[PDB]
Amino acid sequence: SGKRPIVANSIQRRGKAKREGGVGKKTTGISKRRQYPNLQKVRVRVAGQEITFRVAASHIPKVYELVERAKGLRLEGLSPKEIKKELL
RNA sequence: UAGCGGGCGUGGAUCCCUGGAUGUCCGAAUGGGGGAACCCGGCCGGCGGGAACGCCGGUCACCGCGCUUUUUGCGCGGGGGGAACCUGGGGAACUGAAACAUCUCAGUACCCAGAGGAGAGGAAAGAGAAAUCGACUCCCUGAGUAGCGGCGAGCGAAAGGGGACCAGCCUAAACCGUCCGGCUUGUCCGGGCGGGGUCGUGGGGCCCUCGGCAACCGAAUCCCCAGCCUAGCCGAAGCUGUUGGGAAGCAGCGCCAGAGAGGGUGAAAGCCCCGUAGGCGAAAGGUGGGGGGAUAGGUGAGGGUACCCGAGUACCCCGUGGUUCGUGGAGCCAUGGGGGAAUCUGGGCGGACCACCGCCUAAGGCUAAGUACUCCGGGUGACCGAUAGCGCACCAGUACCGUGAGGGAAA
RNA sequence: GCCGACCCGCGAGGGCGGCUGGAGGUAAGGGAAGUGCGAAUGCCGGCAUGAGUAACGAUAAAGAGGGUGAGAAUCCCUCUCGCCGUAAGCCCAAGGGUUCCUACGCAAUGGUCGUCAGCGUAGGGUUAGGCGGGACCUAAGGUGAAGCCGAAAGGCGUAGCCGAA
RNA sequence: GCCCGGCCAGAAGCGCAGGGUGGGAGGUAGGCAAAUCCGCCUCCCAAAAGCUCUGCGUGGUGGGGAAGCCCGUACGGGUGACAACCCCCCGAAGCCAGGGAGCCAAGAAAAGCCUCUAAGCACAACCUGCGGGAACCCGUACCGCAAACCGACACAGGUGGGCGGGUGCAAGAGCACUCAGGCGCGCGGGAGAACCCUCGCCAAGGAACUCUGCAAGUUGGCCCCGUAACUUCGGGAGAAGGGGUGCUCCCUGGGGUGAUGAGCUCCGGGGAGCCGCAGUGAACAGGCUCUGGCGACUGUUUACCAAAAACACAGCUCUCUGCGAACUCGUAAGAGGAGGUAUAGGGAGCGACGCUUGCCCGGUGCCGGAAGGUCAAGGGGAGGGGUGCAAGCCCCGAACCGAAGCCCCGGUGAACGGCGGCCGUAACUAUAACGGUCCUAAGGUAGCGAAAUUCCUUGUCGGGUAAGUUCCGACCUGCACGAAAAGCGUAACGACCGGAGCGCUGUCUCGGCGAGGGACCCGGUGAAAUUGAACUGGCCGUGAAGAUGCGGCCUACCCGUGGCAGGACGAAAAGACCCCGUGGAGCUUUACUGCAGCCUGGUGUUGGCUCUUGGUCGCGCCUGCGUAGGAUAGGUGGGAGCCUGUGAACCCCCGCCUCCGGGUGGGGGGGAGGCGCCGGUGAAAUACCACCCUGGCGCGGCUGGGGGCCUAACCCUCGGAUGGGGGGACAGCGCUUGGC
RNA sequence: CGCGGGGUGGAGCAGCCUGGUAGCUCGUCGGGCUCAUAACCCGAAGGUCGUCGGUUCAAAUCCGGCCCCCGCAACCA
Ligand SMILES: [Mg+2]
Ligand SMILES: [Mg+2]
Ligand SMILES: [Mg+2]
Ligand SMILES: [Mg+2]
Ligand SMILES: [Mg+2]
Ligand SMILES: [Mg+2]
Ligand SMILES: [Mg+2]
Ligand SMILES: [Mg+2]
Ligand SMILES: [Mg+2]
Ligand SMILES: [Mg+2]
Ligand SMILES: [Mg+2]
Ligand SMILES: [Mg+2]
Ligand SMILES: [Mg+2]
Ligand SMILES: [Mg+2]
Ligand SMILES: [Mg+2]
Ligand SMILES: [Mg+2]
Ligand SMILES: [Mg+2]
Ligand SMILES: [Mg+2]
Ligand SMILES: [Mg+2]
Ligand SMILES: [Mg+2]
Ligand SMILES: [Mg+2]
Ligand SMILES: [Mg+2]
Ligand SMILES: [Mg+2]
Ligand SMILES: [Mg+2]
Ligand SMILES: [Mg+2]
Ligand SMILES: [Mg+2]
Ligand SMILES: [Mg+2]
Ligand SMILES: [Mg+2]
Ligand SMILES: [Mg+2]
Ligand SMILES: [Mg+2]
Ligand SMILES: [Mg+2]
Ligand SMILES: [Mg+2]
Ligand SMILES: [Mg+2]
Ligand SMILES: [Mg+2]
Ligand SMILES: [Mg+2]
Ligand SMILES: [Mg+2]
Ligand SMILES: [Mg+2]
Ligand SMILES: [Mg+2]
Ligand SMILES: [Mg+2]
Ligand SMILES: [Mg+2]
Ligand SMILES: [Mg+2]
Ligand SMILES: [Mg+2]
Ligand SMILES: [Mg+2]
Ligand SMILES: [Mg+2]
Ligand SMILES: [Mg+2]
Ligand SMILES: [Mg+2]
Ligand SMILES: [Mg+2]
Ligand SMILES: [Mg+2]
Ligand SMILES: [Mg+2]
Ligand SMILES: [Mg+2]
Ligand SMILES: [Mg+2]
Ligand SMILES: [Mg+2]
Ligand SMILES: [Mg+2]
Ligand SMILES: [Mg+2]
Ligand SMILES: [Mg+2]
Ligand SMILES: [Mg+2]
Ligand SMILES: [Mg+2]
Ligand SMILES: [Mg+2]
Ligand SMILES: [Mg+2]
Ligand SMILES: [Mg+2]
Ligand SMILES: [Mg+2]
Ligand SMILES: [Mg+2]
Ligand SMILES: [Mg+2]
Ligand SMILES: [Mg+2]
Ligand SMILES: [Mg+2]
Ligand SMILES: [Mg+2]
Ligand SMILES: [Mg+2]
Ligand SMILES: [Mg+2]
Ligand SMILES: [Mg+2]
Ligand SMILES: [Mg+2]
Ligand SMILES: [Mg+2]
Ligand SMILES: [Mg+2]
Ligand SMILES: [Mg+2]
Ligand SMILES: [Mg+2]
Ligand SMILES: [Mg+2]
Ligand SMILES: [Mg+2]
Ligand SMILES: [Mg+2]
Ligand SMILES: [Mg+2]
Ligand SMILES: [Mg+2]
Ligand SMILES: [Mg+2]
Ligand SMILES: [Mg+2]
Ligand SMILES: [Mg+2]
Ligand SMILES: [Mg+2]
Ligand SMILES: [Mg+2]
Ligand SMILES: [Mg+2]
Ligand SMILES: [Mg+2]
Ligand SMILES: [Mg+2]
Ligand SMILES: [Mg+2]
Ligand SMILES: [Mg+2]
Ligand SMILES: [Mg+2]
Ligand SMILES: [Mg+2]
Ligand SMILES: [Mg+2]
Ligand SMILES: [Mg+2]
Ligand SMILES: [Mg+2]
Ligand SMILES: [Mg+2]
Ligand SMILES: [Mg+2]
Ligand SMILES: [Mg+2]
Ligand SMILES: [Mg+2]
Ligand SMILES: [Mg+2]
Ligand SMILES: [Mg+2]
Ligand SMILES: [Mg+2]
Ligand SMILES: [Mg+2]
Ligand SMILES: [Mg+2]
Ligand SMILES: [Mg+2]
Ligand SMILES: [Mg+2]
Ligand SMILES: [Mg+2]
Ligand SMILES: [Mg+2]
Ligand SMILES: [Mg+2]
Ligand SMILES: [Mg+2]
Ligand SMILES: [Mg+2]
Ligand SMILES: [Mg+2]
Ligand SMILES: [Mg+2]
Ligand SMILES: [Mg+2]
Ligand SMILES: [Mg+2]
Ligand SMILES: [Mg+2]
Ligand SMILES: [Mg+2]
Ligand SMILES: [Mg+2]
Ligand SMILES: [Mg+2]
Ligand SMILES: [Mg+2]
Ligand SMILES: [Mg+2]
Ligand SMILES: [Mg+2]
Ligand SMILES: [Mg+2]
Ligand SMILES: [Mg+2]
Ligand SMILES: [Mg+2]
Ligand SMILES: [Mg+2]
Ligand SMILES: [Mg+2]
Ligand SMILES: [Mg+2]
Ligand SMILES: [Mg+2]
Ligand SMILES: [Mg+2]
Ligand SMILES: [Mg+2]
Ligand SMILES: [Mg+2]
Ligand SMILES: [Mg+2]
Ligand SMILES: [Mg+2]
Ligand SMILES: [Mg+2]
Ligand SMILES: [Mg+2]
Ligand SMILES: [Mg+2]
Ligand SMILES: [Mg+2]
Ligand SMILES: [Mg+2]
Ligand SMILES: [Mg+2]
Ligand SMILES: [Mg+2]
Ligand SMILES: [Mg+2]
Ligand SMILES: [Mg+2]
Ligand SMILES: [Mg+2]
Ligand SMILES: [Mg+2]
Ligand SMILES: [Mg+2]
Ligand SMILES: [Mg+2]
Ligand SMILES: [Mg+2]
Ligand SMILES: [Mg+2]
Ligand SMILES: [Mg+2]
Ligand SMILES: [Mg+2]
Ligand SMILES: [Mg+2]
Ligand SMILES: [Mg+2]
Ligand SMILES: [Mg+2]
Ligand SMILES: [Mg+2]
Ligand SMILES: [Mg+2]
Ligand SMILES: [Mg+2]
Ligand SMILES: [Mg+2]
Ligand SMILES: [Mg+2]
Ligand SMILES: [Mg+2]
Ligand SMILES: [Mg+2]
Ligand SMILES: [Mg+2]
Ligand SMILES: [Mg+2]
Ligand SMILES: [Mg+2]
Ligand SMILES: [Mg+2]
Ligand SMILES: [Mg+2]
Ligand SMILES: [Mg+2]
Ligand SMILES: [Mg+2]
Ligand SMILES: [Mg+2]
Ligand SMILES: [Mg+2]
Ligand SMILES: [Mg+2]
Ligand SMILES: [Mg+2]
Ligand SMILES: [Mg+2]
Ligand SMILES: [Mg+2]
Ligand SMILES: [Mg+2]
Ligand SMILES: [Mg+2]
Ligand SMILES: [Mg+2]
Ligand SMILES: [Mg+2]
Ligand SMILES: [Mg+2]
Ligand SMILES: [Mg+2]
Ligand SMILES: [Mg+2]
Ligand SMILES: [Mg+2]
Ligand SMILES: [Mg+2]
Ligand SMILES: [Mg+2]
Ligand SMILES: [Mg+2]
Ligand SMILES: [Mg+2]
Ligand SMILES: [Mg+2]
Ligand SMILES: [Mg+2]
Ligand SMILES: [Mg+2]
Ligand SMILES: [Mg+2]
Ligand SMILES: [Mg+2]
Ligand SMILES: [Mg+2]
Ligand SMILES: [Mg+2]
Ligand SMILES: [Mg+2]
Ligand SMILES: [Mg+2]
Ligand SMILES: [Mg+2]
Ligand SMILES: [Mg+2]
Ligand SMILES: [Mg+2]
Ligand SMILES: [Mg+2]
Ligand SMILES: [Mg+2]
Ligand SMILES: [Mg+2]
Ligand SMILES: [Mg+2]
Ligand SMILES: [Mg+2]
Ligand SMILES: [Mg+2]
Ligand SMILES: [Mg+2]
Ligand SMILES: [Mg+2]
Ligand SMILES: [Mg+2]
Ligand SMILES: [Mg+2]
Ligand SMILES: [Mg+2]
Ligand SMILES: [Mg+2]
Ligand SMILES: [Mg+2]
Ligand SMILES: [Mg+2]
Ligand SMILES: [Mg+2]
Ligand SMILES: [Mg+2]
Ligand SMILES: [Mg+2]
Ligand SMILES: [Mg+2]
Ligand SMILES: [Mg+2]
Ligand SMILES: [Mg+2]
Ligand SMILES: [Mg+2]
Ligand SMILES: [Mg+2]
Ligand SMILES: [Mg+2]
Ligand SMILES: [Mg+2]
Ligand SMILES: [Mg+2]
Ligand SMILES: [Mg+2]
Ligand SMILES: [Mg+2]
Ligand SMILES: [Mg+2]
Ligand SMILES: [Mg+2]
Ligand SMILES: [Mg+2]
Ligand SMILES: [Mg+2]
Ligand SMILES: [Mg+2]
Ligand SMILES: [Mg+2]
Ligand SMILES: [Mg+2]
Ligand SMILES: [Mg+2]
Ligand SMILES: [Mg+2]
Ligand SMILES: [Mg+2]
Ligand SMILES: [Mg+2]
Ligand SMILES: [Mg+2]
Ligand SMILES: [Mg+2]
Ligand SMILES: [Mg+2]
Ligand SMILES: [Mg+2]
Ligand SMILES: [Mg+2]
Ligand SMILES: [Mg+2]
Ligand SMILES: [Mg+2]
Ligand SMILES: [Mg+2]
Ligand SMILES: [Mg+2]
Ligand SMILES: [Mg+2]
Ligand SMILES: [Mg+2]
Ligand SMILES: [Mg+2]
Ligand SMILES: [Mg+2]
Ligand SMILES: [Mg+2]
Ligand SMILES: [Mg+2]
Ligand SMILES: [Mg+2]
Ligand SMILES: [Mg+2]
Ligand SMILES: [Mg+2]
Ligand SMILES: [Mg+2]
Ligand SMILES: [Mg+2]
Ligand SMILES: [Mg+2]
Ligand SMILES: [Mg+2]
Ligand SMILES: [Mg+2]
Ligand SMILES: [Mg+2]
Ligand SMILES: [Mg+2]
Ligand SMILES: [Mg+2]
Ligand SMILES: [Mg+2]
Ligand SMILES: [Mg+2]
Ligand SMILES: [Mg+2]
Ligand SMILES: [Mg+2]
Ligand SMILES: [Mg+2]
Ligand SMILES: [Mg+2]
Ligand SMILES: [Mg+2]
Ligand SMILES: [Mg+2]
Ligand SMILES: [Mg+2]
Ligand SMILES: [Mg+2]
Ligand SMILES: [Mg+2]
Ligand SMILES: [Mg+2]
Ligand SMILES: [Mg+2]
Ligand SMILES: [Mg+2]
Ligand SMILES: [Mg+2]
Ligand SMILES: [Mg+2]
Ligand SMILES: [Mg+2]
Ligand SMILES: [Mg+2]
Ligand SMILES: [Mg+2]
Ligand SMILES: [Mg+2]
Ligand SMILES: [Mg+2]
Ligand SMILES: [Mg+2]
């Protein structure tokens, strides 16, 4: 999948194989395929309870930056789901 | 739709239009189950002697959002369908290349998600050579041009010009006030609300000097009206003879015409009937900027300081998509992976790259009109006339065939 | 539309006359096309040939009297004969869906006939606290809060729920 | 005497027959303890009854109740009884039912039910009994082995469970006949031709038939006698070959029920007779033997032409896999493997069992190999280029460092596979144990052999027959056997294929007669493929080369009915063969190109500590052994003097390198020199100093490799975890690089 | 096409490093020992160390061009 602040989905874009020179010519052989986002689990505490974020490495910090603003946010009550949701 | 058998209507029925009422059961189907149209319940209330049974009324699915002191709840919303049109996510092959693999068919068929009477796009980090144009969309042209291409098959733009339409806006950030939480009291750390602000003649913030504004703009938001729509109404002018089963034909004389469209009437009718020309009409519902009113908004000039101007973004590299561009000298737009800034002496672009000269302000969002379609209503055809025309003129998506998806007549 | 021995044209056709038909037709001159059929094992429909031919669906088998009736080898009744009898009898389940019973009826259906029928028309008929099933239980399996996964559609799946010969 | 019938249900109670069950006391650390229940430990008692549950019988009482006759469409109503309603016997696979024994392949769940306690409650609630009351929804016709369901149809097909009587036969659900009940299959009537179907019989012969004894026939059940090779000792065996079987009377043995018996009933043994052609008098009802091949065997298969020698099989070997297993499906989550753990699981081959399974590792595969060679991105950056006045920006790019793979070095055959050619020789002839030579990775071993393999071929010899392209036995010039695509054998088994013999036969010589169902005639109903049109003959020619249709000649009144099948190049299917098309599809591989998959370097996720080592830049300090000349002078240059005060020529102890001669640098000290000399002289020359090369060491910056430790990401796991344990910066996953 | 390292006696090869060494092995000849044959031992003949130029006192050794061979990688309208 892709979920989280990352935004990033999984783009399907083809890889095309070539034999050649480039300074004599260059020919081909092509087909479809998909690239994935570097998703990664990210644990973090925030208030009570743990909480996790299947997110790309490219936005891992954004999570900790996101927890920073959460501390200043008056929040509580058992709700791991609602935590994450309220965490924007 | 006649028959048996009974009724109603000028105290104005049937009928037409508008609004309301009732609407078993299934179906997004929503109390639960389920082999759709069936079965079984919780809670509150009612009925039957009514505890046991049964019926009746109300209520109870799930998800999102905002509250709610949390709990339990309350409120707003969603769900499914739609002929084609629209956007997006995925996305073939036959075929063409007279084989075939790049390429083609094609981002087509189709699958999926979503939107609406439209959808999309849209206020330049644009175009590209004029120191020029000034959102977007659609038509003509430019143009089969530029160019792409096993430079094969074949594909194929844009600027500009002629037209349709015409509209422009809101934010984020600095900065000020407030509330809540935090510490190590600071124009402080975070969060919510309001004020402030919104741009390329670069703008804004904060300071100093002048109106300390009446004014002038003004809606895409409201409200009133015209108008139109969903029933209707008025509407000119001909008689005699004659043949005929039947006059509208034939013969004589006559009239109307803003009406001599058409249909019907036993045959061929301007004047027989319904109409036609031209006029009139709504208690009720829908529509309504075309006109009018109102509000929401919105606006000046210098000087100073260097506070702010959208980040894993720009930018570079790797792998790709889009474009006329098939790796090509390959920019530009987009982005899966890696490295990774600055805030206007800042950044992007004008086809590698560098200098010069110019253009434009990315990383937030909204916007009517011109455009597409035809389930539905009307009008018209050098359109068919029952083997035609929709598959169906008719009791047809039926009969019948198939486990099913599905096929599908005749009349 | 049917007919002609007639007229005109080289011909494709045109015209005339007679009969049928019963409500439309469209000169000269021009315009536009779904415009001419004998063959496509063409398409649809009708009708022929084979032909009064093959066949009438198990070689378990018939006969007679009486009755009904427009009509009887075929319907009813009686007697005689034959056939099945781990069935060719009897009772459940599934599937079928009024074929059940009563009366009336023979156009069609019945491979002949038909007065008969599983056929036509009308009327009636299916009664449960104890049978079966549900207001009980679970199986495979299905579904599926929670959870996990997937471009979308969706896949996996705990509790629960559904599911019986 | 014949014929008809001589029962059904039933609460309590009673009785017969079974099912289930230990009782009491104490202790308790388990049943995610809450328990007085369960479990576990201990003691005592009876060890059986008691208790509980079911079946069967009985049981107040209720129900039913035949033949025959009269009336009768149907259908029953009476008669018809006041009906009788009892005894014995056989006896289930069903009941008592969770009965019993043995066996291995080890045989659902949940609720009801009972018990225990929690919350809670105890004015409740729960249990037993009694009274009064309450008890909804759906199905319910009819068909249902078939005319009502599935097959387009009143279709000779298909469709799961139960009852399914009597008699006879070894027994039975078999076969024959028959109850109850049901039916005579929805066209008939005649005829008694050919021909076809189904059936019976046949003189003499008896496989001569034929590809083949195809088919048919022979035999059949039960009892007794009797029975070979071979064998894995189970078999072969129903071997083979024979005898008996009916009825009658007499004598007689055993079991069951009852009572030890009468009767009933089951199983027999002995003797004497009787009749027929024939006694399991009809119907179920093996013909037999020898000998090869193949496959061990039961089993499986091409629904609709193949049932086999094919598949499978128990078993043998190879190989993968240490568990989050390998492998399989899935994009993933996951699932299978397996709730299994190397005596397990996956893949492959061979295919009971017996005796065996030889040589070749050169190529191919797979396995091992810290060297080396080649190699991608990436690192590096000598050097080069574009542009600008410039600081810069941009680009190209060598050396060197980079993984799998490939090369290379080995191993490996129950891994793919392979397992020779020529010439000569033994006082007959023939042959060749022996030899020569060429090539190979190695040259086919055992055993088998004109074979399910043998082309020549009907090889040759023997056997069998009168006669044998087949069959068996044997030779071996094996076109073209051969050892787990196993080799050679093997008892038993086979709707397997080959050869023979006995018995018996219409297979035949060789046909005949008879029966029924059709064909034929009459009445009723009434198709089909096919069809250019037809007024459709023979011969000999002719013609696209095979004429009813052309020519010549011959022949032939018109129309049919039953038959035959030579022609109409008959009907059917736009040839399945062949070719063609720059057709199609399935399959193969060291065809091409790709994709999945897997391997792999870099990098993100990715962190802490420490040791070691390399590249490179910089700074410091060092090593450098040819003449003469005075040196045994790393390269070069200035340079007369100058340097030793940053204190001279120069004396003892330590570190390091080594060409063993010495260089050089650390701890205390001496005292003013060192070298130079055009002389001398070498390519160029000696003070000191400076830069520089060859390699080394120390310090620092950028940067790469390797080892160990750690934990906190990440993965696994643990009766909740904010956590403990395990792995661990690996793995997994994103992007990218090469390879298979 | 670029990159990498080779040529030395009759044959194979060290020495190249970093300058003062041409060696080894078999082969050929003589001799020693021997049934024979090798083994062993002694001695010996034989190389501008590819070519032409270059630095050097002195190289095959360091340098430049080139001849030829071997190998590496790439391309092939
Ligand atoms: Mg993903
Ligand atoms: Mg991203
Ligand atoms: Mg994309
Ligand atoms: Mg690629
Ligand atoms: Mg290619
Ligand atoms: Mg993490
Ligand atoms: Mg964690
Ligand atoms: Mg990061
Ligand atoms: Mg990053
Ligand atoms: Mg970030
Ligand atoms: Mg809470
Ligand atoms: Mg909330
Ligand atoms: Mg009416
Ligand atoms: Mg009145
Ligand atoms: Mg009225
Ligand atoms: Mg109502
Ligand atoms: Mg609701
Ligand atoms: Mg239902
Ligand atoms: Mg009452
Ligand atoms: Mg009540
Ligand atoms: Mg109700
Ligand atoms: Mg949701
Ligand atoms: Mg609010
Ligand atoms: Mg609350
Ligand atoms: Mg709370
Ligand atoms: Mg609402
Ligand atoms: Mg519609
Ligand atoms: Mg084309
Ligand atoms: Mg073509
Ligand atoms: Mg082709
Ligand atoms: Mg395209
Ligand atoms: Mg598109
Ligand atoms: Mg959606
Ligand atoms: Mg919508
Ligand atoms: Mg709208
Ligand atoms: Mg658009
Ligand atoms: Mg210019
Ligand atoms: Mg312009
Ligand atoms: Mg502008
Ligand atoms: Mg546009
Ligand atoms: Mg348009
Ligand atoms: Mg236009
Ligand atoms: Mg060209
Ligand atoms: Mg071409
Ligand atoms: Mg327009
Ligand atoms: Mg217009
Ligand atoms: Mg607080
Ligand atoms: Mg803050
Ligand atoms: Mg406006
Ligand atoms: Mg109206
Ligand atoms: Mg008027
Ligand atoms: Mg008058
Ligand atoms: Mg008139
Ligand atoms: Mg007239
Ligand atoms: Mg007229
Ligand atoms: Mg007219
Ligand atoms: Mg008219
Ligand atoms: Mg008007
Ligand atoms: Mg009106
Ligand atoms: Mg009103
Ligand atoms: Mg309306
Ligand atoms: Mg309207
Ligand atoms: Mg107005
Ligand atoms: Mg105002
Ligand atoms: Mg930032
Ligand atoms: Mg920022
Ligand atoms: Mg971003
Ligand atoms: Mg790359
Ligand atoms: Mg190209
Ligand atoms: Mg392209
Ligand atoms: Mg090009
Ligand atoms: Mg550029
Ligand atoms: Mg990116
Ligand atoms: Mg900057
Ligand atoms: Mg850009
Ligand atoms: Mg530009
Ligand atoms: Mg470039
Ligand atoms: Mg621009
Ligand atoms: Mg933003
Ligand atoms: Mg019609
Ligand atoms: Mg239609
Ligand atoms: Mg049609
Ligand atoms: Mg219609
Ligand atoms: Mg209807
Ligand atoms: Mg209709
Ligand atoms: Mg049709
Ligand atoms: Mg005439
Ligand atoms: Mg005439
Ligand atoms: Mg003419
Ligand atoms: Mg006309
Ligand atoms: Mg014309
Ligand atoms: Mg046409
Ligand atoms: Mg034709
Ligand atoms: Mg028709
Ligand atoms: Mg018709
Ligand atoms: Mg006809
Ligand atoms: Mg006929
Ligand atoms: Mg006849
Ligand atoms: Mg018939
Ligand atoms: Mg028939
Ligand atoms: Mg009579
Ligand atoms: Mg009559
Ligand atoms: Mg009959
Ligand atoms: Mg049976
Ligand atoms: Mg039925
Ligand atoms: Mg039915
Ligand atoms: Mg009839
Ligand atoms: Mg009839
Ligand atoms: Mg009929
Ligand atoms: Mg029939
Ligand atoms: Mg009759
Ligand atoms: Mg009658
Ligand atoms: Mg009735
Ligand atoms: Mg049942
Ligand atoms: Mg109830
Ligand atoms: Mg996608
Ligand atoms: Mg799961
Ligand atoms: Mg799960
Ligand atoms: Mg009797
Ligand atoms: Mg214990
Ligand atoms: Mg417990
Ligand atoms: Mg305890
Ligand atoms: Mg107790
Ligand atoms: Mg005791
Ligand atoms: Mg007792
Ligand atoms: Mg007792
Ligand atoms: Mg009981
Ligand atoms: Mg009786
Ligand atoms: Mg009587
Ligand atoms: Mg009578
Ligand atoms: Mg009676
Ligand atoms: Mg009596
Ligand atoms: Mg007695
Ligand atoms: Mg038994
Ligand atoms: Mg039992
Ligand atoms: Mg038991
Ligand atoms: Mg068990
Ligand atoms: Mg108990
Ligand atoms: Mg209490
Ligand atoms: Mg009841
Ligand atoms: Mg109920
Ligand atoms: Mg129901
Ligand atoms: Mg019933
Ligand atoms: Mg049957
Ligand atoms: Mg059957
Ligand atoms: Mg039936
Ligand atoms: Mg039926
Ligand atoms: Mg029948
Ligand atoms: Mg059949
Ligand atoms: Mg069936
Ligand atoms: Mg069944
Ligand atoms: Mg009986
Ligand atoms: Mg028997
Ligand atoms: Mg028997
Ligand atoms: Mg017996
Ligand atoms: Mg018997
Ligand atoms: Mg039968
Ligand atoms: Mg007759
Ligand atoms: Mg006869
Ligand atoms: Mg006869
Ligand atoms: Mg027979
Ligand atoms: Mg006989
Ligand atoms: Mg004989
Ligand atoms: Mg023969
Ligand atoms: Mg045969
Ligand atoms: Mg034969
Ligand atoms: Mg025989
Ligand atoms: Mg014997
Ligand atoms: Mg013997
Ligand atoms: Mg034994
Ligand atoms: Mg035997
Ligand atoms: Mg004997
Ligand atoms: Mg007898
Ligand atoms: Mg005895
Ligand atoms: Mg017997
Ligand atoms: Mg017999
Ligand atoms: Mg037998
Ligand atoms: Mg037999
Ligand atoms: Mg015999
Ligand atoms: Mg014998
Ligand atoms: Mg054989
Ligand atoms: Mg065997
Ligand atoms: Mg076997
Ligand atoms: Mg067996
Ligand atoms: Mg068997
Ligand atoms: Mg088949
Ligand atoms: Mg056959
Ligand atoms: Mg068989
Ligand atoms: Mg076989
Ligand atoms: Mg098979
Ligand atoms: Mg074995
Ligand atoms: Mg393996
Ligand atoms: Mg593991
Ligand atoms: Mg584990
Ligand atoms: Mg398991
Ligand atoms: Mg196992
Ligand atoms: Mg051997
Ligand atoms: Mg050997
Ligand atoms: Mg090998
Ligand atoms: Mg080897
Ligand atoms: Mg292999
Ligand atoms: Mg190496
Ligand atoms: Mg350089
Ligand atoms: Mg240069
Ligand atoms: Mg730059
Ligand atoms: Mg590496
Ligand atoms: Mg190689
Ligand atoms: Mg093997
Ligand atoms: Mg080989
Ligand atoms: Mg053999
Ligand atoms: Mg032989
Ligand atoms: Mg032979
Ligand atoms: Mg064989
Ligand atoms: Mg054979
Ligand atoms: Mg052979
Ligand atoms: Mg030959
Ligand atoms: Mg041959
Ligand atoms: Mg032969
Ligand atoms: Mg032969
Ligand atoms: Mg012979
Ligand atoms: Mg002989
Ligand atoms: Mg031999
Ligand atoms: Mg020979
Ligand atoms: Mg052979
Ligand atoms: Mg052999
Ligand atoms: Mg045996
Ligand atoms: Mg067999
Ligand atoms: Mg004999
Ligand atoms: Mg004869
Ligand atoms: Mg006979
Ligand atoms: Mg006859
Ligand atoms: Mg002749
Ligand atoms: Mg001719
Ligand atoms: Mg001929
Ligand atoms: Mg002629
Ligand atoms: Mg003739
Ligand atoms: Mg005749
Ligand atoms: Mg013939
Ligand atoms: Mg052939
Ligand atoms: Mg052809
Ligand atoms: Mg052709
Ligand atoms: Mg070709
Ligand atoms: Mg061609
Ligand atoms: Mg083709
Ligand atoms: Mg290959
Ligand atoms: Mg290969
Ligand atoms: Mg592919
Ligand atoms: Mg180092
Ligand atoms: Mg010298
Ligand atoms: Mg010297
Ligand atoms: Mg000298
Ligand atoms: Mg010396
Ligand atoms: Mg020295
Ligand atoms: Mg020196
Ligand atoms: Mg001294
Ligand atoms: Mg010391
Ligand atoms: Mg010394
Ligand atoms: Mg010293
Ligand atoms: Mg000292
Ligand atoms: Mg002293
Ligand atoms: Mg001293
Ligand atoms: Mg000199
Ligand atoms: Mg000096
Ligand atoms: Mg100096
Ligand atoms: Mg130098
Ligand atoms: Mg350092
Ligand atoms: Mg655990
Ligand atoms: Mg925590
Ligand atoms: Mg992951
Ligand atoms: Mg391989
Ligand atoms: Mg390989
Ligand atoms: Mg090149
Ligand atoms: Mg070249
Ligand atoms: Mg070259
Ligand atoms: Mg190299
Ligand atoms: Mg020599
Ligand atoms: Mg020798
Ligand atoms: Mg020389
Ligand atoms: Mg020399
Ligand atoms: Mg020379
Ligand atoms: Mg190389
Ligand atoms: Mg090249
Ligand atoms: Mg080449």
